[PDB]
Amino acid sequence: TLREEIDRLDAEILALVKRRAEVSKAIGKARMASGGTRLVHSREMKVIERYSELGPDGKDLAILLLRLGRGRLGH
Amino acid sequence: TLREEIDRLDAEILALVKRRAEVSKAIGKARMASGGTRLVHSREMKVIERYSELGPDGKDLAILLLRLGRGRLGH
Amino acid sequence: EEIDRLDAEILALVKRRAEVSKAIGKARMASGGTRLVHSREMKVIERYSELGPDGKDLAILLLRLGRGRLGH
Amino acid sequence: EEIDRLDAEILALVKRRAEVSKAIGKARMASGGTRLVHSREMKVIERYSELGPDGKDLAILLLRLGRGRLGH
Amino acid sequence: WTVDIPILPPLPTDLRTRLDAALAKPAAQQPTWPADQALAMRTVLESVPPVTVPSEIVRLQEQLAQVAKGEAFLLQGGDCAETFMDNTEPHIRGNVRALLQMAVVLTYGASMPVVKVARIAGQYAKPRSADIDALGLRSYRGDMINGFAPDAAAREHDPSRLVRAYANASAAMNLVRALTSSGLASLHLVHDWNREFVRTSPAGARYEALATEIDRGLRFMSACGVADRNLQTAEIYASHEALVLDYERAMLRLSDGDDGEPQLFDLSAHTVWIGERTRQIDGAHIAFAQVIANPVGVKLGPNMTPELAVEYVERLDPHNKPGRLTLVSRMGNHKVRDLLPPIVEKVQATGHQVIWQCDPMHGNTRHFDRIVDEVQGFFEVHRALGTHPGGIHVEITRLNTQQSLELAFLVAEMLR
Amino acid sequence: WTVDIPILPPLPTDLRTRLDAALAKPAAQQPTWPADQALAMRTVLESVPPVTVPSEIVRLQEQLAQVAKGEAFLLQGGDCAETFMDNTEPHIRGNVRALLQMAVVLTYGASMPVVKVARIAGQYAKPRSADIDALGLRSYRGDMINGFAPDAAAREHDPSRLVRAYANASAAMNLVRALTSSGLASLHLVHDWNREFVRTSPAGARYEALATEIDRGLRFMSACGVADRNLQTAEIYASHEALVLDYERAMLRLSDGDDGEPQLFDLSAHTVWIGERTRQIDGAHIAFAQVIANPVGVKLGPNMTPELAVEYVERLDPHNKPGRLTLVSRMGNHKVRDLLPPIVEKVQATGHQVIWQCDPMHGNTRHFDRIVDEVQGFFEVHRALGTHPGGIHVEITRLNTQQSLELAFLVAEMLR
Amino acid sequence: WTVDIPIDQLPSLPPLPTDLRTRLDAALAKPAAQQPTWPADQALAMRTVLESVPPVTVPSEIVRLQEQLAQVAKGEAFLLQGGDCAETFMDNTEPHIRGNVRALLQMAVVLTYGASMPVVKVARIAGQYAKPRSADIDALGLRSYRGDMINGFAPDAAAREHDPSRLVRAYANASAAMNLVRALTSSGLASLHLVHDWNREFVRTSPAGARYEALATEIDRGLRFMSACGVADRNLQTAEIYASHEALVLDYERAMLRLSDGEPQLFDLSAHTVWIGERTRQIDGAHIAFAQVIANPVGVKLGPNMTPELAVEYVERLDPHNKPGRLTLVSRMGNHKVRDLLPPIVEKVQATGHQVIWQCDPMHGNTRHFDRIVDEVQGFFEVHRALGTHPGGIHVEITRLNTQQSLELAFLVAEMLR
Amino acid sequence: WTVDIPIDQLPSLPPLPTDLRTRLDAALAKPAAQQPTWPADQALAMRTVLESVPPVTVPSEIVRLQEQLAQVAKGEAFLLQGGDCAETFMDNTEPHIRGNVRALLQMAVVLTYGASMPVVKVARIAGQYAKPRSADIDALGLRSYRGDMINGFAPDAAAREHDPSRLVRAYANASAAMNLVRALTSSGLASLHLVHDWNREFVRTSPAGARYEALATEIDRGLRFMSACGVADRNLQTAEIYASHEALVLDYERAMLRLSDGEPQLFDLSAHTVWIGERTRQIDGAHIAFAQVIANPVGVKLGPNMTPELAVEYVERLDPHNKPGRLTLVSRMGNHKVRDLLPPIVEKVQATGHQVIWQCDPMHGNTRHFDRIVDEVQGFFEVHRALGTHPGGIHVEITRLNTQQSLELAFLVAEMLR
Repeated sequence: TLREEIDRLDAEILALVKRRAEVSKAIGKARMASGGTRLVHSREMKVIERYSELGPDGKDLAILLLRLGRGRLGH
Repeated sequence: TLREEIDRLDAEILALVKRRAEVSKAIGKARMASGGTRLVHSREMKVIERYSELGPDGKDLAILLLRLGRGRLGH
Repeated sequence: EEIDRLDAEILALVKRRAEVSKAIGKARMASGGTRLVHSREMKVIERYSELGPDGKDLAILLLRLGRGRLGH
Repeated sequence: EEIDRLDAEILALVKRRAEVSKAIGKARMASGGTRLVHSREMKVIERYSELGPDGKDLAILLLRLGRGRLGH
Repeated sequence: WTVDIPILPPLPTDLRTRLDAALAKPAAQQPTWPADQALAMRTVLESVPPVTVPSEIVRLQEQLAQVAKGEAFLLQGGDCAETFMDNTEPHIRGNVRALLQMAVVLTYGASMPVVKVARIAGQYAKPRSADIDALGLRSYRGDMINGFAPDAAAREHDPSRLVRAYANASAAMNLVRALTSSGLASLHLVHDWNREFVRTSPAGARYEALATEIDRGLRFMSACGVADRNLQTAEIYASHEALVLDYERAMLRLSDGDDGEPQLFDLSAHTVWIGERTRQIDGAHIAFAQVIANPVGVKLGPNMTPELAVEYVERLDPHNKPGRLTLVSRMGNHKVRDLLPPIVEKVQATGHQVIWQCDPMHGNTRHFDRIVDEVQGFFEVHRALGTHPGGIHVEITRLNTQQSLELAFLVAEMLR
Repeated sequence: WTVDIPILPPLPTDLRTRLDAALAKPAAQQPTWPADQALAMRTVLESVPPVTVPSEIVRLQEQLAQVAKGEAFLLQGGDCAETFMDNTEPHIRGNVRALLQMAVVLTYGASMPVVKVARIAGQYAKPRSADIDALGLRSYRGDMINGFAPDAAAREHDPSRLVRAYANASAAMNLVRALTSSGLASLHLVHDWNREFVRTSPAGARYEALATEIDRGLRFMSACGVADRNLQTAEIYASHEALVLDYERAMLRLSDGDDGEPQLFDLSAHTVWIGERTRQIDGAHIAFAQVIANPVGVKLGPNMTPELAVEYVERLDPHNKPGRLTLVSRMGNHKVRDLLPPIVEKVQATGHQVIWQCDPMHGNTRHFDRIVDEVQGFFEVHRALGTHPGGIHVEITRLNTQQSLELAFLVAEMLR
Repeated sequence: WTVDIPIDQLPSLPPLPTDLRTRLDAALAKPAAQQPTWPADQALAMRTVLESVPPVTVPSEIVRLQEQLAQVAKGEAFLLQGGDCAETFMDNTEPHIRGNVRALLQMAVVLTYGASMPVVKVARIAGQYAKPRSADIDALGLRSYRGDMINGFAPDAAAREHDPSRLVRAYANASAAMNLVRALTSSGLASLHLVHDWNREFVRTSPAGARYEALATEIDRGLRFMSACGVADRNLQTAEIYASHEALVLDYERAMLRLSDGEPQLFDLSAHTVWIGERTRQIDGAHIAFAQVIANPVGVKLGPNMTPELAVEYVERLDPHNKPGRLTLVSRMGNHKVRDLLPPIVEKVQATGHQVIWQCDPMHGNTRHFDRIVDEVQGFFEVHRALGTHPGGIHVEITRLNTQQSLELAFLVAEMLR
Repeated sequence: WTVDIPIDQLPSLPPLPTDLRTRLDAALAKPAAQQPTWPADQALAMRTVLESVPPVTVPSEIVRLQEQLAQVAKGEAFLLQGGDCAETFMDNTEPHIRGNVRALLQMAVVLTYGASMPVVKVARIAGQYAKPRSADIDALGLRSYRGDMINGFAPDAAAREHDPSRLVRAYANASAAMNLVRALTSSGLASLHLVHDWNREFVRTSPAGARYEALATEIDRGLRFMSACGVADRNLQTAEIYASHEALVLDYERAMLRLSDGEPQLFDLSAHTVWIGERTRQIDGAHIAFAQVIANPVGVKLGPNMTPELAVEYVERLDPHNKPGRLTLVSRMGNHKVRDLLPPIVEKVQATGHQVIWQCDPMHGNTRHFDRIVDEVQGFFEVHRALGTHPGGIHVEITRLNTQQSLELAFLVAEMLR
């Protein structure tokens, strides 16, 4: 039944990560439409600091969320 | 206000990932207490396949979730 | 310094040995033999060993003037 | 094959040139001079150039027997 | 169809005495063929060109010393059993490729050199717990002894198989040497196979990040000006279980060893090991190992005590030469965490420096998970003690080639 | 305090004619000192030991050819302006270290060689849009021309600064050569600085994964048997803006070029560039660039047309020598995506192979984000066209050293 | 006493491609001289075993040899080929093989110094187990000994019968030898300065040593200069010795054929290079046809009956693609004939536009024996100097010449190369 | 006509550590011979400029030289030191520097071949701008020329005054020279086979060429053998030429001191190695005290007035830690005296247990000139052979000897090294 929860808990993570990728893209278009830059360095550090509670792996999760949000650099 | 949602959406991801790390550890203790192995290869592939919808980055998120769940290999 | 006279002599004898050595080579070849003959070169070398370790170098140099360079 | 006689002679003259060359070296040094003298070695070399490109090699070998190896 | 063969300076007195004394001790698991026929075959083998040469064994010892000191990792692997039937170029090439593939992954994960030792060019004999098998036949003991065919005639112990084993061994070794000095042993060509594996394996997604990281490391090497010609030619060493003493003694040759004095080298292989069923402390196999200059290993199972492990170390590494001795742990995944630590602690307190190598096959929930769990437990034991997890010993047949590659990726992670 | 200095075979006829014709053309942004005093100083410089030698310039050209063909990446960077005052060993060493650090990161990300070109040993002159600055003084034009002190006397153009510039340049180059052939130029020692940066930077967490991956790549190189002695000695080339024609013409020397015929080389540097304010198509600077054998660059700003870019290419790379010419894009982050593509397409259709290099400083929402956005947009332009994003040109003062390192990490990501 | 070793009858690998086999089968329908007389069915059985054994050599090594032979053909390297006149199974031992490897490396270092260019080292080893015979009845009234791949040396009727099992026995000996050659050439034995220390021991103990001391000392000073300039063993080479033999027994050579590439090609993987002897080089024979179909570099022995016209025919048959170094023409005229007979052969071949290697075999055509051997190599060099062509290599048999003599020969040829 | 170049008065870096400066200041309180007579305040100003300029050399290069000199001291390498008797600012040009670099590399390849061991190459370059004088009044009635770091060569009163600005002018010339030396030694000019082609052109066009042709040809064959064995320029070296001069003007040398390490140490970064001349080697003088405090390898010139006892005192002062190769003792006795005077010096020094380098300067102590120079090196070698000690190197001045003669000398010393 703990295995049954992890299944649900993964479905919810997957859904929120999908939603974050949309909302992040939307902020990107909005900032660029207003004459701003796709990437903003200070904001990426805020996302990284936000996941630090997960430990050393927190920053890797953050960077992955930023990659789903904007895209690969240079592309 | 989209920036305001991403803040909430990140708080919820962080909470669920913290919970998944606990529930994963709990399944680990239970399987070992019953004479089983910490790691189970077929289950790791199930978690990876489960996040494939995120694209190429999905498997990296999965492996990160498995690392928070069990730990580093060899440690 | 006798000694340029001594050099004038050994030069003449060296030039003559080259003439004679070539004449032996034409003779052996005209009679159906090989230009070089290994045991004869060892004899010329053993002859000069009284000069010390430089004897063989002189010997081989006298063979070079007589039967030319190998391969040519 | 005259020719071992020709070798017996040049051997004798080479041995004698070594004796005379050493005697010159003791003489120059006893009178306050250097064992080796560069311009004299060039003269011995130029003397033997009639033998061809092997002349200088013979010359240098005759200098070695006379004034020994450099550095020793 | 048969080939026909028509049938030497003396050892130093002390080496003859010691060799004779070792071989007079009781030997377990030996073929039961007639002594006169054995002698004829040993006489043939005494004059053949060796499989390996002493200078290579001395070089292996130096490289194994680095493993013992914590500065390299040992990879040992290949066929569970070589057969004459499969001693072919495609089979040999497949094994060399798999070992090279595993080695590049493990090097990257270890961040240190990997010594590559194949079970090849001699792995033709195995021990059996029972002499009569499940079909009522005398047990198949490997192609150096008898035939795999399920009939009585094929199961008779045939001493001519000593000579066939050598012919097969030297032919395989010749090819291994040719292959390891060819362009296909190039690191970048080797890792392209790992990348194809990641593309076509159903478990590939689990390993893609690491395979890509390795590839970027290779391309970085090249971008810094490192060419294949600038690297060391790939070195694969030959090993097998030293089981059949008729074969091993016939392949002994005398040569000046690392300290300059004449020594006996077993030139059937670079390194050999003694298995669980033949490691009797006062038996012929251990005594034989004490007379040869080669690096050796001993298999340690779940009934090993810390005190007996120390006795093996003191008998087999009497001069305290790092890398001369490997202790090969095969405890089973459920037992390694409990049984290995006391053994390691006692051995480490001797001041000798052994290689600790994990054999996750022979002591062992699906089978792959058990194999991985033993290696995992092995790393945990050593991490806790501050000692070096020195190497792995794996067999391909059960673990297939694809699984042995997956295991290399998983162990590369453990090494981080 | 002053030093006192008390004041040659002829050029081939055609080279003299061409050199004279180039220097007779109008030259923008030149010092206004007297011709007779300039001539005295040029006469001194005509006999001094050069800063660079032709064989190095020819080697740079070969390495730049690889960049032009898509097989290497150009890193150019260093001080915005060198000053005599800061021409010290700690300052020079800091610049060499930063460039080496950036180069190792960028090599790993590019998976190809990085050519390293410092703004050093000559970057002593700058153009000014206004001759009177905000304090009412004649503008500071760099230490080759006048002094930075805010007083009229210090701002007068002083031709003795040509000789001081050379003394400073040759002293710095000497040290750069010493440093790049020392053990501190070793890749692993260089990347330990990157790892310290990741540990102490407040933005370090953003770069730690990549710095660790690089470190594992380095340790892998070493585990495969690659030692520092086995690698190529680190090569840092010298560059500056060719601005002051009195200086550049005095540092010309004749030598046999890549095709064997005698050629003029500017031996004040390995490579030089012509800036936005001095790139007049029929002016002295472009004509001067046409007479020298050195690789050259031209800065292209937002008013560049595709047709004028082609004209630069045809005048400066008339023999179609890959790597001879670099086109340095500095459009501003808001304009590069729109203005660069037509320029690239037209130039690429000529069949000439230029290096496309991004200067994200001079055309440019916080300042760092704009700098990164231009390089990002530059990579997008080239990805869309299928062309090579060939290099970057950065300045340290505004971007500080820590920021220039962060930018190297970000560009390494873009190169993946 | 002998022991019977069962030949393990083992599973077949895929056949060679049907197209290459069709070509091969057409080639082997030509008559073949000097072939063993064993039954075709027994021969077939033995070939089938050999078709699936690990090869002696591998294709990449043969491609690499080809590239190195291209340099010999172009006058930028020299070919040293040498070893046992005949290998025997009885003497196929570590000391004998090591002795031959040592001697070859010793010769090669002297020749490299004299040549001032690389020397390609090709051993007669790991397969030189068959020879032709002029008569089928020898002086003891027995069937002639044809080498260990075919029959036994022992002077008795049973031993002299042609025994097809000797094909498999030859393979086992060849692969065991080659294994040791590879091990030895990768060890420190093969180090240039170790190899030359043996040459200096030769000079010091040979009665003819004084003749070679100046050159041995000069070479030593070259090596010490190398080392002083910072050159270590660690970087050089490592030593490459290639395997060759006379391709005589076509049952063996055909069984050892393997597929490799740009197009699929047959390589003979019993050796790196093979040659065709004087008695089996019939222009329309099976041996020449076989050499035509294989990718390996090949050689043809040319004796005193050779015409310039037939020599051009070998060039056209055996080097149809004009690949420099693919074909070696091995002169063995006799020291008394080489100066007269070789030049018109060389001139005609050179005018074809193909680039062969010209190699001297001073043994098979030949006052005293050593003087005749030396005189033929001398005559060979004189012919090439006069014509402006490249004296490309030597092919020597050690038994003929003993080891000390072959070393002397290397010193004398080194002087010729200057 | 001259031009004044303002000396940019620029910010100071941190001072040297107080402890090392206390030691240095104690050392420099000792009397110093042959020092310029310029005012101390002007000297101080110039030193302050020089204290913050980029160094000419760096510590790791000096540590590396020390390691290479340790090998010379132990008899496993040979030291070649050579170049201009005096550098001048006027001749500090690309062609002159290139000529000297070329000549040194040419000498070194010949000497390496003869020695059969590495040769450490130390140029008199990038600082050899000061000399002592016996009299302060020369033959024109003027104050003596003391080199370009001190005054001008021009025969006039104004030029001959000691000008402290020449300290900064010396630095600029030194660093520009060293920059070019580094560039040249990293180019293909410095390739062994390119360097020796110049030696072969020397033999071919020199009137004394026939004397050196055999050895030049032997060296060429060694190089071609290297190349034939697969050794490329790509791997060797790259060429290392070190910088040296006489440490004479203590204002310059002290200003060029920099800190490096295990303990903090002062390195003189105006050069890699420096020596102390015959007229400034007072045992209780400032020059010897200075050499005592610096980490650089150092040399001391020993003339005919040298006692074995004073020589041991230099060893004890200058090599207190017994570091092989840290101290070089440079013999300059005269060819007529070297055989008598050097042996008791060598014997006494050798009995201390320290490992110095024994180097021959055959210039400063010396029928014809070249014959005397050669005779002193010969006598030097004879002394070391007899004593069983190492003849460790030569120190030669090119102007004395011209370039062609210095090359001849290298050939003759190469023969001595055999």
